[PDB]
Amino acid sequence: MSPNGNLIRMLVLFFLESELHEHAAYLVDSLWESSQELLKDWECMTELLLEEPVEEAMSDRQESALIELMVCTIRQAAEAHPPVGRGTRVLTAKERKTQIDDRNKLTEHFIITLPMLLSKYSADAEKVANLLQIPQYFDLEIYSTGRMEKHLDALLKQIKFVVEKHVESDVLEACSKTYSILCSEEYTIQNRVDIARSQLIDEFVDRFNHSVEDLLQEEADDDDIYNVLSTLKRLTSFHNAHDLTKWDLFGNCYRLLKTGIEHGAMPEQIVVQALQCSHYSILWQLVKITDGSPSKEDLLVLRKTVKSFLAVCQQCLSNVNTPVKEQAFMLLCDLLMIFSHQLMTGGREGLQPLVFNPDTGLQSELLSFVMDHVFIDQEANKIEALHKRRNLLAAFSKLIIYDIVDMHAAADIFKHYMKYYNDYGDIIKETLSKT
Ligand SMILES: Cc1c(C(=O)NCC2CCC2)cnn1C
Repeated sequence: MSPNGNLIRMLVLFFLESELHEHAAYLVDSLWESSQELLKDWECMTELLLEEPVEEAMSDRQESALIELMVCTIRQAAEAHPPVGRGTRVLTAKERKTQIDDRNKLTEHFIITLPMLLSKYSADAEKVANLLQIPQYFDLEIYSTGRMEKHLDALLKQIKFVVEKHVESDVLEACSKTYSILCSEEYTIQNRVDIARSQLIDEFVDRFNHSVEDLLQEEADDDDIYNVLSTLKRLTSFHNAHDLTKWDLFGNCYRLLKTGIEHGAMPEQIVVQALQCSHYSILWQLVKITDGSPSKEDLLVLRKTVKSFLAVCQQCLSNVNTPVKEQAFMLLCDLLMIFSHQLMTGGREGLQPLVFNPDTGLQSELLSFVMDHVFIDQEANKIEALHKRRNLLAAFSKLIIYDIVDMHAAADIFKHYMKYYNDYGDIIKETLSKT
């Protein structure tokens, strides 16, 4: 009770203090067979996290590590298998019984305590993002079963406060996914969550629209910039998993971008976010048009939107800020692949009016960016910046394979940059073998 308290407090200390386990997930997994009883004492953990001390308090770093370990135990209990990259998966009657009982315990416990955890740690971006990994493991039918409506209201309150207080992409994405899970995965609670979600979106679209209007009518203030960026960030996060097309966000993103090209003075993050949001609008417009039975004018309206946006992304390759170029480049390489002839697979030849062939100018600009921003002369930031350039090339590779860009001009560039491997590689290879 307080015994298990010491053992957990020390488990959190051994984790942080030794570099004998890099990953909380792997520490939890390794101890799982020997210490399941302890590692599922969630009452003990939430008590450590929520109580005020008598003596000796927990540090921010140990609080963070307990939350990260707690969430790892919640996963392992619910999935009843080792974590990704310790796998090898057929449960006994008693493992299956233990899994169901564990899912019941952690659901009842965290429906009650997760709102309290979010309240207390509301301002800490890393902690909140970790805590919001918990609902995915809930047996959500229990929100009805337990007359537990009061606690669903409480989580929704706390997600609203979190979304309202934060702009970090991890927090916002955690919030987006938590609404997604609450809605479409039990009818009983669907209607209540939909109401809270659309009210949250409503308040954010209003503040966004008023801020767009402020920024563009305006001399332009650092307040004007913050208001546009901050609200657009929230809406961009949600627009991936939530269909926000009912709110015409593409229209205002389009003005922000047109303004940024014309007068060349739109802050980089507003352009990047505006590009992402516009993209998510278009992808959702496309899904409604596939699944529907769309008319001629339906198709020709989505086309005008998509051609106007392809134009914007092209112009944005010329933006001074490389984060804009990369965003514009990534979207060009997605959209040119989606609105390719592929779109007329699975008996969907109705969509022909939506098909796009990039002109010469665009193909050449998509070649330039590869030469200038994938293949560059010159810690942790650099393994990350390299995986990105890999993804940019890989995205662009797909266009080459299906002849959407000039596949010869592309390989000419791959020649140029591989030369030293094709000129000296064998000699370098065998040299390095004998050392
Ligand atoms: C097999 C190989 C070579 C090679 O055969 N080099 C000779 C050619 C350069 C002009 C003639 C270089 N890189 N790798 C991988």
